[PDB]
Amino acid sequence: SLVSNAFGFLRLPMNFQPYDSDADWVITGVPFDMATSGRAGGRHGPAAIRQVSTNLAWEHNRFPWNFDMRERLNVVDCGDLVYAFGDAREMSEKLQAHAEKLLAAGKRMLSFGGDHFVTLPLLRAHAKHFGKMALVHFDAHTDTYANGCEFDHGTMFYTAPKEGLIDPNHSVQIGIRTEFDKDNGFTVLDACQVNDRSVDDVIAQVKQIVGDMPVYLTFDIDCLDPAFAPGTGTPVIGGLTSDRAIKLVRGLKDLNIVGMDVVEVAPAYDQSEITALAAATLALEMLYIQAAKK
Amino acid sequence: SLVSNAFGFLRLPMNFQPYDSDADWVITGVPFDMATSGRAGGRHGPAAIRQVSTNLAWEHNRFPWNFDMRERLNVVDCGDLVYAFGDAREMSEKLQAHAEKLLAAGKRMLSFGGDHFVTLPLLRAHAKHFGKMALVHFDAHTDTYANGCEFDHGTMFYTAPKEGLIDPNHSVQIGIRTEFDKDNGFTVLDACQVNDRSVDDVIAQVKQIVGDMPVYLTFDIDCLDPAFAPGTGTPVIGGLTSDRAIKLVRGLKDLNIVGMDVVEVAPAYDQSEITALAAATLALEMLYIQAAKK
Amino acid sequence: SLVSNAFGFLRLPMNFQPYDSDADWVITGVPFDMATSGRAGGRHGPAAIRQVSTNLAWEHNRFPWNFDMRERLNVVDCGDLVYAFGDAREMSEKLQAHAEKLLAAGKRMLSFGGDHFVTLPLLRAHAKHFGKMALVHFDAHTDTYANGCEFDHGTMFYTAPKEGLIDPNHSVQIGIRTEFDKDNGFTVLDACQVNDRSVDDVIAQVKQIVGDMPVYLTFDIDCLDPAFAPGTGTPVIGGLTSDRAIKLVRGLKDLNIVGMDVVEVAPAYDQSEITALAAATLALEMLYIQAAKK
Amino acid sequence: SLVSNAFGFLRLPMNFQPYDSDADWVITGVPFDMATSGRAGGRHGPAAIRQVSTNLAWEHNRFPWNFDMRERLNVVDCGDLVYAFGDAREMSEKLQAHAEKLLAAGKRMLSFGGDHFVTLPLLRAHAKHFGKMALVHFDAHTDTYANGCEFDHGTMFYTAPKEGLIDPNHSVQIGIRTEFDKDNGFTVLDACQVNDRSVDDVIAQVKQIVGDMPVYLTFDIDCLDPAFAPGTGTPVIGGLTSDRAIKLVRGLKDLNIVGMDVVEVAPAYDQSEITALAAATLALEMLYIQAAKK
Amino acid sequence: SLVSNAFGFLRLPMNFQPYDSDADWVITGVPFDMATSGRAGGRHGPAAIRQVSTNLAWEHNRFPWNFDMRERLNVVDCGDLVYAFGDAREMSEKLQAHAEKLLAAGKRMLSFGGDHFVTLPLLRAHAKHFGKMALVHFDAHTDTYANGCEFDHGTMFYTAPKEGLIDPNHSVQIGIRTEFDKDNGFTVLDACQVNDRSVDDVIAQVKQIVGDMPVYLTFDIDCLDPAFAPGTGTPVIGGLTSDRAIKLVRGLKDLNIVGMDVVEVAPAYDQSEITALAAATLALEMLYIQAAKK
Amino acid sequence: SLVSNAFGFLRLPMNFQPYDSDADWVITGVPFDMATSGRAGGRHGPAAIRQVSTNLAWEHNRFPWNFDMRERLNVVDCGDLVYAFGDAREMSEKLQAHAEKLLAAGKRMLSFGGDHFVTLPLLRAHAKHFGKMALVHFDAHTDTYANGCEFDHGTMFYTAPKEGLIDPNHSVQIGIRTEFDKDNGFTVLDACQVNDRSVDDVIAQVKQIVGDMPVYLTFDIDCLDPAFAPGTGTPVIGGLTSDRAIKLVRGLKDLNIVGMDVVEVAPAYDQSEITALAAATLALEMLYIQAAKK
Ligand SMILES: N=C(N)NCCCCN
Ligand SMILES: N=C(N)NCCCCN
Ligand SMILES: N=C(N)NCCCCN
Ligand SMILES: N=C(N)NCCCCN
Ligand SMILES: N=C(N)NCCCCN
Ligand SMILES: N=C(N)NCCCCN
Ligand SMILES: [Mn+2]
Ligand SMILES: [Mn+2]
Ligand SMILES: [Mn+2]
Ligand SMILES: [Mn+2]
Ligand SMILES: [Mn+2]
Ligand SMILES: [Mn+2]
Ligand SMILES: [Mn+2]
Ligand SMILES: [Mn+2]
Ligand SMILES: [Mn+2]
Ligand SMILES: [Mn+2]
Ligand SMILES: [Mn+2]
Ligand SMILES: [Mn+2]
Ligand SMILES: [Mn+2]
Ligand SMILES: [Mn+2]
Repeated sequence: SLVSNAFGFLRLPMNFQPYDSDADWVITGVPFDMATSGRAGGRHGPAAIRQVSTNLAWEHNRFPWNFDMRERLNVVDCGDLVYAFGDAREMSEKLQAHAEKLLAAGKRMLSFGGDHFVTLPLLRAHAKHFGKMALVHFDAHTDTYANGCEFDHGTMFYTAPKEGLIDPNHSVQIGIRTEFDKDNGFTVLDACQVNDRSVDDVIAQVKQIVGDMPVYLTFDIDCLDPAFAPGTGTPVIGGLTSDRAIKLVRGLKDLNIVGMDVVEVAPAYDQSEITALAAATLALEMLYIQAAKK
Repeated sequence: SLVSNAFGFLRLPMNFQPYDSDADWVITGVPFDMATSGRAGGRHGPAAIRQVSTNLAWEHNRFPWNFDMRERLNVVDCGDLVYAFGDAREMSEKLQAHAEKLLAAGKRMLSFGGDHFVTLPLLRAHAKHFGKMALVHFDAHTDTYANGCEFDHGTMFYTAPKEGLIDPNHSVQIGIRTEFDKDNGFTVLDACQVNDRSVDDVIAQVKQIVGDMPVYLTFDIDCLDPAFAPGTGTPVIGGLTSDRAIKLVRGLKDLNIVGMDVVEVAPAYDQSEITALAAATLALEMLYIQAAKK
Repeated sequence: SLVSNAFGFLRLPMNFQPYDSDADWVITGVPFDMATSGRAGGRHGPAAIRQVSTNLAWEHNRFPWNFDMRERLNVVDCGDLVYAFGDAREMSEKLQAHAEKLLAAGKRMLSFGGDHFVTLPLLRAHAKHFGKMALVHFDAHTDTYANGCEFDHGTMFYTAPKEGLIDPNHSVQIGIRTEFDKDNGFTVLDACQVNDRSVDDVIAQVKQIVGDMPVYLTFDIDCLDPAFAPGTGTPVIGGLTSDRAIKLVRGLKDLNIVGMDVVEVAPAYDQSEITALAAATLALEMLYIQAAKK
Repeated sequence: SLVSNAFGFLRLPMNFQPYDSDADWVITGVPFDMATSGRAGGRHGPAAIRQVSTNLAWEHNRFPWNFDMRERLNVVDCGDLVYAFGDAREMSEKLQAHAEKLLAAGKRMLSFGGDHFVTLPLLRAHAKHFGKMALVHFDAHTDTYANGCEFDHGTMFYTAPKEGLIDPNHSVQIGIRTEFDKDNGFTVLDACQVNDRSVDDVIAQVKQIVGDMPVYLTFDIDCLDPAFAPGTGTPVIGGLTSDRAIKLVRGLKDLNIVGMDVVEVAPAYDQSEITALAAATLALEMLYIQAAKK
Repeated sequence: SLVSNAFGFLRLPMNFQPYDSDADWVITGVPFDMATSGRAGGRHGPAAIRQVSTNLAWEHNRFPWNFDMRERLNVVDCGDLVYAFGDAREMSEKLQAHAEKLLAAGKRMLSFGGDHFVTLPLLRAHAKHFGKMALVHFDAHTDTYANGCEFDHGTMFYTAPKEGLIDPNHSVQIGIRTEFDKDNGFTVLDACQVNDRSVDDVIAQVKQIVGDMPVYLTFDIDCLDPAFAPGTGTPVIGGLTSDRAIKLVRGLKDLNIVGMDVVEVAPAYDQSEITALAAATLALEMLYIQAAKK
Repeated sequence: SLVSNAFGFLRLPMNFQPYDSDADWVITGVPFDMATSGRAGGRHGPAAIRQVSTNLAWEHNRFPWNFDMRERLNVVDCGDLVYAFGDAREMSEKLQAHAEKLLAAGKRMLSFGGDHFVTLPLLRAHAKHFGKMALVHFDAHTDTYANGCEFDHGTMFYTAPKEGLIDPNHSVQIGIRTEFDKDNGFTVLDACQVNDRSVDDVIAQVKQIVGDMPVYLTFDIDCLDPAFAPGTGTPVIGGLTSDRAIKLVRGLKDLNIVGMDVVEVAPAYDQSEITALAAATLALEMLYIQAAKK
């Protein structure tokens, strides 16, 4: 083989027909953006994450694991959703259709954004297959705005509870450091207390909030402090280090995580690919916690 | 005066109530953006142009003129349109209302984008006051797409002729170097021939196409080659130098230019403010050709 | 209102005649620079802070407060000092005159630099109205050089104690990580110990040093580690995180802070506006600790 | 189709098994680098060109052509050579093997570098299928060093004539502006005269030097002036504009060009993707001159 | 003196003939690079460190020391190794020869890379003069690859123990956060535990592993998290802060450190010189711990 | 020689005691800056030019010359003036003293700025040795301000004629594109006409203005368009290409040029070292036109 099908995330094989493949996990890129009050995310966050992820591919057993995820899980990259270039409605319809087809086939999904709005169609499809979920949500923002429209940025986790896709009472939002509503049922572990508490202390509280519910894990890269993730459309100071974030993600290993995504990487604002690298490393860690179960 | 009202473009006085002022020309910022197939323009193009324009303010008589524009014209900066943060429809309604109020009062407008879509509401208001206009359009793109919707990026100069706002047969598009429709009535002076012909030759042809019609002058900064204007959402190689562009704009002096704008400056892609500087210099040149008449 | 007077810091109203206004607090920009042994700060630090501060304006009650500062305090932005473009003497004379006029009128000041030298004229005016003050000083540098001239960079807090403007014995310098003089009366809480101690421990010591004296709060952004504040003229490694800095500023709430500034933001060295964002967030936090008293 | 095989250059279909496909032209990426006396090219030049090429894909008939290349030519992207990460010998052996297999199958090649050294293995394979070729070589450097080793950077066009792969007497080197050997048989059209002469004049001379020989076209992006192509390992001032370069490439339409490449794009030194964009546009123009024959 | 010999690191005197000088310590630059699977380091890491080090030179007694290193140690900068531009073998032969000549003369060495491969020739020369050493190694990578060739990147600390240059059983690797071999005798203090433990706790363990052996101290700047050191060829998230790193280096004061280096600064990926600044500050701290003994 | 005295511009030997050396030409760096109305130049322009100049050193006979300058001229680099870090008066006194000592010894000078103000002390020393000179001045600015003080930026060529150092009537200013005084005796060849006329036409006019007077050649890099020289404190659009500038400098070969400098390179605003590279190439061309006479 002089040229090869090893062109996707972590040099994994591409499969443009994933639904009836032998894959366990399928990576989908959704380079969807919408006009915001601040900067736009752009159309290259899936591409920047894939490109920088070659920094991680040489490790046979990614630190600190004692196995190779690739020998426990069959992971393929199906490329990008064609309708990510449509408006919020068109993108949502096609993404939910893509997701339902994969979940019905027994595949699970790691998806890369794109604006955080991509998580709402994913949650609609996941709720159909797995039932109402607990949300584990890393972000500087709660995204529970209740006064905007159905397709507005920052409203996904008002709509999701209203549609019964997630149980807010068993959901946790980690790293929040912008105005939020204390009485909507979500448990907000704000960045101030998360930076001051030990990882094990936070993880113990997350496990007790989530319980045994199926979990959708959604990681907005702007959860990280802008020193570690300058490449994002809506930065907020006082965030998490990449050390603390990856340790928190590893601590989620014993949860029943049924799907996950990483969103808001904005390459136009990245500095020496550090934001894309943090996103790729967190995404690989999400695959490792799944493979640790097998 | 220890602090002062000299905070706008070229340190000109700000006036947030311009409609009944003594101004001859009013500068308006429209930091409007929409989701595109490529990069987003962002919300700081008016701000970047204003900021860098201090490089030009120290010249009493801006080169190469033998007068000071500020002693012939009363120019104020009214800030930014509040609805530039709305969708294409909301922005258009408010911008056209703003423009009609200024033109009805006898003011004329230099406006800064923002996406090129801002020119369509401006043309609607200008046609009401001045009648059907000839368009002088600098761009790498013709923006005459006829198969998208009424608020889509790149459709403004299909809609404008259809609404009778401009006469395409007396309009000229300069710097085009992307696919265009040869039979829609616009005269396309593509960048290949514009770079090969003398300025006077091009200007003579523009004057004969435009004739004596009132002219709306719209300058997309991506008319300049990306070496001179890297800060734009839709770059295309093989463009104009800033030398040739400013010489072409100066050659328009004898036309009856009733309004003008400069659009598509994307500061997130700018390099050492050169794109914003070129936009500010072209905008100042547009004021000079007006003041040269007085 | 199609265009509006909401063009300043945090989109607050501009008022170019603040002295007899209804404002409680007035923001002044001083884009003053001087030749240094290292990099120059430039003339856009006030502008970069204002521009990025729109990221904070959408929060009605800025996290983590349970009120809106804008509903307790009348804050206006008076623009920039005209003489910030003069030499150190000319700038100082005009800034002190500006400040005395505001303080005599019962206004208080949040000022943005510009070089740290701007704090000396501010302290001269503040001492006249409030009496000798305790200085709370965040910096990597003590700025107590005693062998340079009266207008040299880095000498302000040798001159201030000599002129009786501050009491060094009740002043504290936080984040210092460059050579300093242990016996000049200032209490130096160096970055090594500040990074190792709890916030509450540091705050308790600051309160006991300062006591009940009126406090001038001056924040050099290079107090933050260059990972969080690369945009500064004189970076030093081993600094504070933005998390720790904002927590320290919040802990100053119960002090009698009569005036404050944020200096040394150098946009030419900024990376994705993170330094300007940290400066804008710290400045907003200073307004919140004032509004928390009302 | 919710996800698709449209992930390569210009969103063309990927085919990891191109040798027995229906393709007419096959794109291969060779992200090969070697230690140099100056900067290294890196491993992302194929990826940066592919990514930015989406700016060109929306044009059905790319300006200024009156047809769609994609409706005359079947072009696929086979990804990257696996051995581009080996040393100069390992890469050369695998690339020549890849190329021979494609040419023997009747495919033709557009290849992207990577260091310019990639052209030597390509020429070895092309000479086998097409016979000794005339080289049309755009570069600031002649790459005819005769005193280094067989795998050294900058020696390819000493070795190629010695191995009988090209006829130097019918080869032309365009844009040269570094020390060269006047008596080695190549015709050097240096950047000084190329910038001063008309395109048609240069093209007429190229046609007479090349005659009817089969042509290998190799474009080092550092032929362009660093204002247009800052993203390259070995910049030299006084180069070609992208306007002149694309016009020169279009003028080669009537030559018998049997293979072509674009090399030396160094994304770590690129500014707002302008170098990658120029490389992608030149590469698309090379496909258009081929499709213009059909 | 109108011009002066104060052109090297920290403005120290240059001496191009250091071997028979009065120097105690000699700084050597080795701008050596080799083709890697990731980015290349480049040829300006010695130059970038020297340039930014002027930020530290103004401190007479560098914080937090109570003496001036320059009054206890005679330090000169001998410039760069001429053969750093050769291949791994040529560079190694000349560097080891340079080092042996200095050590035989009673000088000690602070060296700047360049790729980490430069440490292997340095260790060969140091073992000859000081005997088998304990290695104190800061890195995200263990560089103990045992399946590559003798001159490959990342193999130095497989070869060194095999040649008896270091005792792996008394060596410690700090900050590791990539796949490593647990049973090769090195003690790996990975970044996860180093970030969670106190500095004194880590230092106590290092002292007990190293004992009284002579120590070679080698600092790969990619030990720091990419937020603090973006300018490096092989970044890995979850690293050390510059605060923790400098505190760890200061804690090594009581060890018998016979030579030291700082490697992998890649200026092409640096952001506002922060990586070069951290490297220069760590290097100055290494000189201070030596001067603290005198 | 394992390390070497080849650390200066073009890897030429450093000589910190140049006055009694065997040098014909001596390079001096003057990293002098002063507070301006725009950006500051900084303190690294000499260093950035030296660093990038290694791109030119490998050419034995620099293109397009048929000799090696280094075999006709003995050129050394004496480093930087120690007082460049003082104020305009202190710097001027020391620079003029440095220059007088070199010129009295029969050396000639190529100097690198630093602010353009450095040329005034150089002209004072040159007039003493060579007599009143003709100035050949490349710039976007005339620097003839007559209403500022004796040490202000932009006043040098008001003061120089007043002190009889240059004859304005035989001096020419090339590339001017900012407000200038038409009646002060200088001949202004503005960038508009210089870009439109042939090089030979401009050179013929320069030769006739200058005649046989001794010439001081001073090149402000902001003569180049900001696309080619973004790294400068005072950019102005519509400038010269680097092709045209180097051709103009080569055409000055037959003039009696007694000294020369290159100023205003501001590395903080440079993009991929292109401005420093253009400055280094122009400086090398100035040495070649001198060596062409021998
Ligand atoms: N939350 C954000 N990401 N941006 C600000 C928009 C305001 C929330 N409706
Ligand atoms: N024309 C542009 N600016 N972008 C590409 C969109 C395609 C035109 N409808
Ligand atoms: N302290 C600084 N900000 N810079 C260094 C100048 C030396 C103190 N006189
Ligand atoms: N030619 C280059 N690309 N670099 C300089 C190396 C010297 C030629 N042997
Ligand atoms: N370890 C590195 N620095 N890079 C990856 C190469 C793989 C180790 N042989
Ligand atoms: N000319 C400049 N370089 N800057 C503007 C200052 C105004 C001239 N006195
Ligand atoms: Mn979010
Ligand atoms: Mn968010
Ligand atoms: Mn347009
Ligand atoms: Mn356009
Ligand atoms: Mn300070
Ligand atoms: Mn400071
Ligand atoms: Mn080449
Ligand atoms: Mn080349
Ligand atoms: Mn840049
Ligand atoms: Mn290493
Ligand atoms: Mn490493
Ligand atoms: Mn950057
Ligand atoms: Mn000048
Ligand atoms: Mn100038």
